[PDB]
Amino acid sequence: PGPPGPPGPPGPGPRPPGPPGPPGPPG
Amino acid sequence: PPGPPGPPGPPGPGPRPPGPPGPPGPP
Amino acid sequence: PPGPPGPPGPPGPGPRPPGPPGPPGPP
Repeated sequence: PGPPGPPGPPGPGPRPPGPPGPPGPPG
Repeated sequence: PPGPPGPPGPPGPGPRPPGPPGPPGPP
Repeated sequence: PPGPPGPPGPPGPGPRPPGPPGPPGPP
C-alpha cells in the first residue's frame, strides 16, 4: 500500500450581534 | 501510489459593532 | 494499491451584526 494522501482542503466559521448602542443625547 | 486527499476540514464563530445611539431624551 | 486517504483538512473565524439602538437619552 502507498503512503497516505495529502491533507484535505481547509475548512470560514459562522458570523454575535453587537451590544446595544449607548444612551441618546439630551432632548 | 499515494492515497487521495482527505476531506475538507471543519468549519472555523466570528467576533461580535455597538448599536446606534438611542433617541434624544426629554426637552 | 493506492495508499489511504489523507487526514481531514485544518479548521477554517467567521465574519464579524451591529447591535440594536441604545436607550432614549436623559433630560
